[PDB]
Amino acid sequence: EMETMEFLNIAQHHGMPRVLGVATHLDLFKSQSTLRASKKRLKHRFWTEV
Amino acid sequence: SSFEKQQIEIRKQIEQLENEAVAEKKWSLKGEVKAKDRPEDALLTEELE
Amino acid sequence: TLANNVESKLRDDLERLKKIR
Amino acid sequence: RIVFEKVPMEFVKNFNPKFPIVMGGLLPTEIKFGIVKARLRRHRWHKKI
Amino acid sequence: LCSPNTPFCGVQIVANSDTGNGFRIAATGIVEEIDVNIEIVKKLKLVGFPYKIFKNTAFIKDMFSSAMEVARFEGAQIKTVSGIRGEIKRALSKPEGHYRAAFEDKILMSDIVILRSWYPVRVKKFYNPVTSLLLKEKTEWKGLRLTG
Amino acid sequence: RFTDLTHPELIETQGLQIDRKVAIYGYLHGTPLPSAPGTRVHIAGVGDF
Amino acid sequence: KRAINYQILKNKGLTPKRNKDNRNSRVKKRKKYQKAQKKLKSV
Amino acid sequence: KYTTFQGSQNFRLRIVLATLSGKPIKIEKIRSGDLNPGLKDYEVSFLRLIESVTNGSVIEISYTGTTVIYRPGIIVGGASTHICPSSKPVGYFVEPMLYLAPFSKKKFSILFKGITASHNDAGIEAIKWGLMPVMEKFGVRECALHTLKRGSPPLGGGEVHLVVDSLIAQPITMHEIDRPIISSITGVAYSTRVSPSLVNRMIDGAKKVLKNLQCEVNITADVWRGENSGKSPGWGITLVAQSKQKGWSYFAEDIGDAGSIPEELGEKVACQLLEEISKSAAVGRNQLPLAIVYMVIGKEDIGRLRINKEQIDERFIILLRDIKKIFNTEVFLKPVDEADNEDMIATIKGIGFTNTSKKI
Ligand SMILES: Nc1nc2c(ncn2[C@@H]2O[C@H](COP(=O)(O)OP(=O)(O)OP(=O)(O)O)[C@@H](O)[C@H]2O)c(=O)[nH]1
Repeated sequence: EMETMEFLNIAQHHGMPRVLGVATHLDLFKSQSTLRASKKRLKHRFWTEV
Repeated sequence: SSFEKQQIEIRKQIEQLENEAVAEKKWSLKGEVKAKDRPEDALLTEELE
Repeated sequence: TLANNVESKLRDDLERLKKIR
Repeated sequence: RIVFEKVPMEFVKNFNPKFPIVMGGLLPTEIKFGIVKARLRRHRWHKKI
Repeated sequence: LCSPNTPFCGVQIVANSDTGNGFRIAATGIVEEIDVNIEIVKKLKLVGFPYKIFKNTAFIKDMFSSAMEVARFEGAQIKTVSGIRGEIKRALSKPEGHYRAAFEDKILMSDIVILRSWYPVRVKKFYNPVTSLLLKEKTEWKGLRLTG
Repeated sequence: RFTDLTHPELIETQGLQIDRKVAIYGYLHGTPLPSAPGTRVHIAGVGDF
Repeated sequence: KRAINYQILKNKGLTPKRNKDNRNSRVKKRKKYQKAQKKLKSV
Repeated sequence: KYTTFQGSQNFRLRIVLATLSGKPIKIEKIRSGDLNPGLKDYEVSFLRLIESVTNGSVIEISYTGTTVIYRPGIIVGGASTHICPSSKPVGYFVEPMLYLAPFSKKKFSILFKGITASHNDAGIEAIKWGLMPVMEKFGVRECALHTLKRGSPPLGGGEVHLVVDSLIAQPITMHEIDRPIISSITGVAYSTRVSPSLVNRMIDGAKKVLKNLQCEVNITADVWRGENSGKSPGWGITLVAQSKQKGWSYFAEDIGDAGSIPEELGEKVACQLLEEISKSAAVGRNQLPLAIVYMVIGKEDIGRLRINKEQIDERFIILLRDIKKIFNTEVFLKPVDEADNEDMIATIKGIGFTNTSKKI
């Protein structure tokens, strides 16, 4: 979301603090396959930022 | 409150700046300026390089 | 009338040049 | 415990405990006002220049 | 003012009402130096046409409204749109504003000569601190609006 | 935590618009804060005190 | 909810413009071979 | 709004201290009761010089001239020329710049014109060999005072060029808790528009006092004659006790009047240098003000300096009180563990001052 992306950019420029990603609402997924794929995509995108 | 007074002053300033922003630029800020476009003998008063 | 305005412009220019000088 | 005088009243009235109150010390240069020269670039994700 | 090397970020909108969908972080940069004054200058070009041509020499009009303006700008470097360079030689007594100029090569009547010049610019002393905590809503602070 | 130390008598005599005296409690961080009063600090979204 | 757009998601940044043929090598080689036959017809 | 001060006392220190701090100050009641009240001519010129080497500073002096308002700007320095009134020598105006020069946007290159020596103010050799060496310990690597022309009183005519190439973020944190072992005694004896015989006679007089010592005595003879020798006859000596171990220097200086015996002045100055060494622990009394000020404006750290009880005099107290008034910093003194001597450790916590004027 914007607030997530917006906040990271502010942190990057103003001095990066420790950042820990916490994913929620994963129970809403109905397939295990799509859950794993979604986790993979978010993790890699999160890795690019931090 | 003092904050309200400061807010009023900023309202006055923002109105003035908005009027400046919408207003057409001065002659020196058109880029190409002709003798007719600008006031007569303006360049004498102004400092240019 | 016009000559007076020209005179006034000349005075203003002279004053500005003096201010530079 | 830090005590401040002449605080705006709206701060006391329009006080929301959710919003943090951050106090930060200032070095002498932070007090002075003047022209700041900076190297700036439009953010890559911002749509407009 | 601040110590040099201090990073900062910029935003055009902070109120929730105008958030829209786009990214709100507008600019990023590093303060390089702190001073009390600055000499930003803008390019200013004066435009005229020739009306009488003798090989290199030519007479130009509409640059200046009076010979007084010519006097300040004698020796000024000028050029055509074609790129032919020249000089403001001397103000003609009659008519006012007309002056003689010499150029490296002969110019055509259709061409347009221009004088390059620089006009000083000033920084606007506008300071509007954000005071969201003092407001009831605390999330609709609004300052000077964009030109658009 | 947040607390207003202004005397209620002053609030009624002059009115709510009067500026206030406020005390702030919390943990200090970073470089040590000088003990002597008069230090300049900035409270985000409020101003410099 | 202000979902992320494509630029944010893929984060492709600035890249040179690339012809569609690069997407599939087979098509690119097909076109190159046909062009070679046409050029041979001149030789 | 304004930190207030009374009288002309410590004017240069207060203005310089304000400039470093950036805190505006007010100085009032300057010579109110004197027949000629208000600000003196030379001490006007110092305000002009301060204005030249900075930008954005606002200086107001009252209609009656007994009150001054100073709102400091940034230190920018540059290249300039200053004409020093005859009432004071160049050392009067150079000395405050030693505080300010290393913390400028641009290198200080100031050409001073006027009298170059006096009985009451720092001489050229005092600055060259006595004061800048203290700065070099604090991190001012490159600094020089070039003597283009000497000018003796009352007609002066001298010319000196101050160049401070080194620009630093702040002074280093000092750690000097020992008595420097001073290894050799050097100095410069100079004279203008007179016979060389005087200078030689002075070196004799100083040598007589200093012959009993256990170290070197090598006093330079710098006889000035001709166009560059100034307009008036004059002669003086500066003797410097040097510690090559940590590059500490102790100096005494004086100049002679017409009709004074050159040998006696040499004897006195050599005797005075001997007084200073006894009264000192790590730095001389004439050097202590620079050291204390530099330590106050260091990184947010404590620097330790050993000071003899004899140095804790009237001047030291008023200096410290002025520092607290401007910077709120407190100088702490503790006894040394030794019993042979009675010296004290001065511990001063820095304020974290930094050079923000310099471009990066
Ligand atoms: N199913 C599900 N519901 C969740 C999950 N995390 C939060 N929720 C629900 O989301 C709602 C909001 O939870 P909150 O703890 O209030 O989150 P919040 O950040 O405080 O929300 P706001 O402060 O109101 O902006 C609650 O009803 C939770 O039950 C999750 O992983 N799964």
